[PDB]
This record gives sequence, C-alpha cells and structure tokens, in this order.
Amino acid sequence: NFTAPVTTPSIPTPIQFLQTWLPGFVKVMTAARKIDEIIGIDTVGSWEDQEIV
Amino acid sequence: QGIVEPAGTAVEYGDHTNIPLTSWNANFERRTIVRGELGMMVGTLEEGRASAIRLNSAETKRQQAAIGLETFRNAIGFYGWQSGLGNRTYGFLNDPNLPAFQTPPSQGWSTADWAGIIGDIREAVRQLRIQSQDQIDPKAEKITLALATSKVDYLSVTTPYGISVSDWIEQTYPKMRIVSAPELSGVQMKNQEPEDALVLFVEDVNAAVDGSTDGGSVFSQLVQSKFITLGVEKRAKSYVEDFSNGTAGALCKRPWAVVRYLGI
Amino acid sequence: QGWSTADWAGIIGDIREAVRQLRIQSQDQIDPKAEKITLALATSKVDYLSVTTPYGISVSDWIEQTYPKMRIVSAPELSGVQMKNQEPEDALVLFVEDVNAAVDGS
Amino acid sequence: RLNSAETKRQQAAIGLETFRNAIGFYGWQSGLGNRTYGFLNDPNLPAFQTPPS
Amino acid sequence: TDGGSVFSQLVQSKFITLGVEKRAKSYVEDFSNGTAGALCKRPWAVVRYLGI
Amino acid sequence: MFQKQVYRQYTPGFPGDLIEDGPKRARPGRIMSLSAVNPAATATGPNRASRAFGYAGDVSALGEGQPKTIAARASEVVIGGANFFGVLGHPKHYALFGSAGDSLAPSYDLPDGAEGEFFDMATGLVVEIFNGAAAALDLDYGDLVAYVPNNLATADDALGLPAGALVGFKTGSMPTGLVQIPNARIVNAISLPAQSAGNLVAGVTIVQLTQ
Amino acid sequence: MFQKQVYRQYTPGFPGDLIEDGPKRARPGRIMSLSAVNPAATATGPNRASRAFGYAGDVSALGEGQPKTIAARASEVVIGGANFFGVLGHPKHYALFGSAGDSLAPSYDLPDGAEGEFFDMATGLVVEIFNGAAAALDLDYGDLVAYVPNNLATADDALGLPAGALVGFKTGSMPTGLVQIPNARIVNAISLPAQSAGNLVAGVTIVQLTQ
Repeated sequence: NFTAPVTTPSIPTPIQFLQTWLPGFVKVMTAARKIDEIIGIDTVGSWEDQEIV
Repeated sequence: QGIVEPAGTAVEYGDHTNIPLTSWNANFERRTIVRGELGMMVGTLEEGRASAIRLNSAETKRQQAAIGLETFRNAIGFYGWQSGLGNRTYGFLNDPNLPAFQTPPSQGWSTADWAGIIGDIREAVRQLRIQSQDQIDPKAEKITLALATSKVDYLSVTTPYGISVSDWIEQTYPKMRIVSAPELSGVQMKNQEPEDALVLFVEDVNAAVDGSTDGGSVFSQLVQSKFITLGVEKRAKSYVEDFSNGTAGALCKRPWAVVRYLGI
Repeated sequence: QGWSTADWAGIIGDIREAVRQLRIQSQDQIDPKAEKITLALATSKVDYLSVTTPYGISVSDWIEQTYPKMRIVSAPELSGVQMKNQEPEDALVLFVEDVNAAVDGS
Repeated sequence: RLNSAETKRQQAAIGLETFRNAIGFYGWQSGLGNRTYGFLNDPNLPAFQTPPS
Repeated sequence: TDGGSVFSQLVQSKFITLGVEKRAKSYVEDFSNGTAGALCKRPWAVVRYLGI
Repeated sequence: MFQKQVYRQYTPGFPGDLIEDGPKRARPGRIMSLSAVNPAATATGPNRASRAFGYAGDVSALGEGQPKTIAARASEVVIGGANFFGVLGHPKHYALFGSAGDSLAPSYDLPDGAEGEFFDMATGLVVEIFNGAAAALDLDYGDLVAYVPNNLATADDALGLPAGALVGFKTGSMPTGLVQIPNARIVNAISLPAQSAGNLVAGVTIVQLTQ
Repeated sequence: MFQKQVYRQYTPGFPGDLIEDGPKRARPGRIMSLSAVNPAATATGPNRASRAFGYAGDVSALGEGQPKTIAARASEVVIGGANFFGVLGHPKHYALFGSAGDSLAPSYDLPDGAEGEFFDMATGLVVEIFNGAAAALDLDYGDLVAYVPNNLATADDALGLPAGALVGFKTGSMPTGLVQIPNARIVNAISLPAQSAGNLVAGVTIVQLTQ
C-alpha cells in the first residue's frame, strides 16, 4: 500500500568526506651528529686525492 | 595526521659501480569531533520586573550560555568524551600514544626535604634527554612543567641556608615555564586518596632539528569553533536563542618528548 | 601539633599549609603572591616568629620576603577561643583582603 | 600533497652526513690495514682507565 | 542534472606521451592511454536476447 | 543505476523520517553495546534506524579521580529497554562509514558508542512495522503499537523477531510478551500477508503518530 | 547565605523553571484559601510554587443585577484539589510579598488571592519531588507521579505531607491515597533516602514531562 522503493535505504554521506587533513607531516627524527662540536672541522685536501702527510 | 619515515643507506664510491637508492613509508591516525548546545528564553514581563533590582535578565542568561559551553569544552580537553564506550576523542590525560605514568624516585613531595624534591625534576629531565638522543638541549629549549594546584606550593621548600627549590629551577633551566591546573589533582584514586600528577614536555621542536613540514606542536588542542549563534526565534511574548560549539580533544604527535609521574 | 617544642622548619610548614588551602579552596583562581593576605595569629604565639636557623634565617624573614604583601597582626581575643578539655587553644586566621573584579564578575 | 623527489634527495644528504659522522667517530676498516682511524678507535691512544668512584 | 544517455564509456585519455630517451645510435618513445569500460546507468531500458 | 522497474508514483517517505509538521519532542543519546547487559539478551539485533530504544543509565560523570566535572547532561541507551526512550530517526544526521567489506556500501545501522536522535512525540513519522501473530492481518486507521524487549522469552518469541522491532496490533489482541507504547496510533492503512519463522516478511513502512 | 564552597560547575536549574523548549500549555488562575473549603481540609499547606493545584469554580460573572457583564474568562484554584489544574511555576513572574517574621526572606509561598501561571503541558519542568512509604527509593528514567489531595485521610497520611506535594512512584506500587497525573514521566533519574514522620527529606530537584 505504501509502494516499494527502487534503492536500498542507506545513510547518504560517506565518511571519505567530512574529514580534515592537517597540512603538515611528521618526520622521524633519529639520533644526532656532534663530532664537529667535539673536535671541529678543517678542510685540507680535495676530492679525488689520496693521502695526507 | 600522517608520518613520513624516510630510509636509505650509503656505500663507497666507484666509477662503474651500482648506485644505491632511497625510499619512504607513511602512516595515518584519526580522531573524532563532538558538538554541544545550550540556549535561553526570556519573557516580556520578566525583563520589566528584573530591571527593578538593577539587573539585566537577557544579558545574564546570555553570559551563562557562553560559560556553560566553555566548561563542556574545557572538560573534554582534559578527559576524553565517551572513550570507554568507543568514541575516539581522548584528552590530555587519556591519549593512548603516551609514555604511560611512572612512580617518581621520591615516594611523595609531602614529608620530603629539599634534596628529595630537587632530585625528582633532575630525573625527569634526564629521561627526556635520554629519550631524544641529544636532539634537544634542556638549557635553551623552553620546556613546560604541568604540575598540580595541590603541589605547586611545594616549590617554596627552603634549606636551612635560605636556598629554595624555585631558585635552583630558575638558574639551571631559565626557559622553563610552570603552570597549574585543578584537574590534575585527583587522577587515579590509588587506594583511598587522590594522586597528584606531574607532566613534563617540550612546547615546540625547531623545523631544522626535525625537518617536519608542520610546526613542532608536541601537544595540540583541536577546536573547530568556540561560539556559534544558531539563530533567534521571535514569538508573541518571548524569544529564544541558541548557541553551539565544537571540539575534537587533544592529540599527542611526538610521544618521545613527554615524561609523566603518577604519584605526586 | 604545636608551635611550642617545634623547630624552624616545623613552623614554616604550618604557614605553607595555610597558604596552600587558600589556593585549594578557590579552584586556582587567586594566586596568594599578589593578593594582600592578612594573618590574624594569637597574642601568646606571635613571639614564635623569631625562631632562627643556625645560619641566621628567621621565620619572619621568610614570610616578609616570599610574601611581601602579607600583613601580620596580633589580637588578645584569639588566645582562648574554644577552651579545650583543660587548656585554652590559640587560633590562627588567614584571609584575603580584597578580591579583584576580574577574578569574579561581582 | 607530498613531493617524493625532495624527500629522497634530503634522505640522500642525511645519509651522507651520517656516513661522515660515523667515519669521524669510528675509523674505516682500520683492522684490515686502511689508515683512517677515529676519535674512539685510534690504535695509538692511551687506552681506557677506571675512575676512583 | 545529468546527461542521461543510459550508457556511457569512461575514457580517461586517448593518447598521451610519457617521455623520450635519446641514446648514442637510437632513441625510444613511449605512449599510453586509459579507460574504465562501459557503464549502464538506466538498466530499465535494455532488452537483450542470447539466442539469435 | 540499480533502477530496474518504473512505477506510477513516488514512495511517500522513508523509515526514520518526518512525514508531517507539528508538535514534536526529541532527545540525544549514546548507544551501548548490547553485550553489556548483565542478565543477557534473549533477543538480539543491530542498531537499525526506526527501532525503539530504552534507557540504560547516565554517563555524564566525565572524570576518574575523587572530584568529577558534570560538564553536560547526557543519556545512554540500549537497543531494547523496559523503559521507553524513543525511536531512532533523521538518517541525514549520521555518516555512512561504509561496511566491513568495502566502503560506499549501503548501510542503515549505527555503530556502538555513536550519537543519535530519538523521538518521543511526532505528528507523522514513517517507520517499518511487523506482524507478531504469524497470520494475515489488516491494521486500518486506528490501532496500537508495541516493541520487542531484549528480555522477551524465547517461548513467546517463536518468530525470529529482532531486538527492537515495532509490532502493530488490534485493541484487544495484543501479543503476550510485548511492551505497549501509550497514546500511539497507526493513522494509516496497511495490510500484511501470512508469516512464518525464518521467512519473516519485513512488513511495509507506514506512517505512525507517536503521541 | 553566601558561597562557602567553590564547585567545578553550576547547578542545572531551579524548581519551577522551564528547562527545555517545546509544546507547552498554561492558564492563569486565582488562589482560594483552604478555609473556604466546605468539607474542611485534612491535609494543609502553603501556596508554594512547583506544587499541584485543583479547580475550584468560575468567577467570571462580575455583577449582581439582572443584566450581568461577562468581560473576562477567569478561574480560581485550590492548593490540594481533586480536579487537576496544572502545576504552579515561573517564579520570575511574581514578587516576594514578604514573610511573617521578616521581609526580604527566601520563600516560594504566594498569598491568597494572587494570580499565578499553572502548566498543563510542558516538555521540561524542574520540580521538587517527594517520596512515600518512608523507605529508600530509586526512581530512574520512567516512573510516574502523583499529588496529595486536600481530603486525604489521616490514616493514609502517616508521614506529614504538604497539601499539594508531588510524589513519584514505581509502576507496580502506588500509595493508597493519591491522585495520579495522567501521562507524566520522571525523565531524570534520582535517588531519595529513607524518611520518617516529621523528618521528611525534601528530595532533590528533578526534570518533568507533564504531558
């Protein structure tokens, strides 16, 4: 008496919308490098050289 | 929110040797948003009778609507909303990605001397420095101490020579910020007495230190809106107004920069 | 239990506890360091503020410097207050002088 | 909203920096015979001792 | 608010070029295309026979 | 898409929707998992829309220590309760969430711990109806409605009726184990065919006046 | 009496105030003194707000000669009553009127001959609730309510109760002498301690759904 729908009843709005993505990205940090603060840095030779005397 | 996680290793150089490569791998996390509501209604004769005693009825009710919504938002910031039932909201004291509570070396700040109290803060900073391998220097990092309103007055414990706890904190950690909150007093109800909490965390990490595209933001409060007027309905002898707000709780993005103590 | 037969640290703890209660009774709405608190105390116990450490620090110096806005008063009516089983009990009252209109909307 | 090439280039630079720091702290194949040596791995060093406490 | 058409062919692109690689004595070119098949949006207007 | 038949008219409405405008009352609530009930549930089912729900308790404490903050006034509900709380409706409020298999799949139920709106008064509300006598039945304009509880005995539940389905009945032929909703009328005509266990005809959605 | 304790949140509301907006019905009326009741009143009390009232008569004649002037429609009520005429509410409408010992004192009482507003239908109404049988009672969401009549027998009134106090009760059990307000629900759960004659606990404020 109430007629039959041609589509299955469902909630209209999918969850793929209604979502806010934060603009940033968090990056893994790992340990630190501190040899320069301990003993300094000095440029002596050049690339494609062999030895220092 | 997402993560980057790069990868790659190097080898020795050669003219005709193979070239190593790099890659990456990402992940994501989700939270939920909660909304609240509160309204008001005023009649014509009520305003006239209220003005006799020099009081504004409409303005008083409007102020309470804003205050009532702020209390709802503030409570969600500390404790999660329906976290037990299944809602993924969480809060400052309920985040799942946290280093979990610990017992401090000193059993309690009550009935504890100057040496006992000063030792607890030193251990917390040491764990923070151990957890992040020299990536942050507590001397000039702007670290924040949460503490509790029931224990904030114990920072004035003095030695017989006049040296107090606050004197040592200022000199050793000039950039430390100290706050307090009544919500951190009664936390877990251990046996029959409330247990005060202490949370130590970094406010922000420099981009050059990490390389993340966002800011440091170790802790973030996700608020969609604080006060929205839904509408006004005018009737013959009265009118009704509505207000609403939205929030999503608190999110911890860098669990390695947080140290927490359970008992005092 | 009593300021009598108590050392410098013991008396200091009592004043610290009283200040702590003010910050607890009001839910972290008033900070005692900037409130101009008034200490009532009792006549028979006001003289105990001169207790000194061997280094030379007194109870009054601790109060006068940590809380510059604190005011110390004495009164004889606070000596015998409740008249306990066989001895009178000296009272101590601590209260805030004025409350700012920013603290509450009064 | 992610640039793969920039991430890979930054990772390559970080890997090279890590290799340089590792060589700085520990020598490269000193046991084999290569004469590189490091801060904590120099054969002609006074060797560790024990503290009083 | 749609074109109807009952049937529709979903074609992302007909013909695109990827890149050109040049070598010492030759060069290579690459091409590609995309499609998603056919979609019947109004199945109430189709009559079909298997035999004949 | 998916339309294989053409009819002469549109359906008047969908279950869980308001069909007429007038006096109405509604309250929010939070759904409790049916497994949380202590005496166990003899009748089970999903949190389908247009089904009756019952009061379960108060969840407004919002705290863990000795002092707690009563931030809001919230109610917690279960699929079937002796105390009537309302009928879930207004499907436009919620989100699809897809299904277990794949997203973008038609779903009509709410997950546990989610919010909802429940109706205590409505001039016109479209809900699905059920036959509780396993026989042909014609309702007509003026009738009464009832809902299945969880504590309904299996002896009175030979038909596999769901946890919170709505059942129509005549003035003096109410089933033995149901709970009546006071001042509720069908205010519409409908007919239902013969019924049997395991082959439960879902009935037809029909207008209904809650109060 | 000034604030002697600081709480985390404010109270939800006060008795006699509407707490939710929806369908609503109310009529004005005038109050009769209990002394004017012909068969005398066994139960007595003041004209306090948030208490039931009963219909007394019509006072619209306004004249004494052969031609009368009916210029208004008015009705008058009694505190106890047997013909229900709503519940007094909206304290913001009236004035203090003073008290016997001294003026400027807190009181919900109203003098005889005053005009009030009585609610027949209300979506949410905060009221002061009582308990019967002198035993601990838990109300929960969906119990019923009743009010004390004027002519309640002293045998059925062992606990000294006011003339028009509102009493909540479970569906199964109701006190012997009471008048049930039709279609009223508790809505808000509440717990009440044990009672005794002359030491009745006033109860706690509670939301109501009058119709």
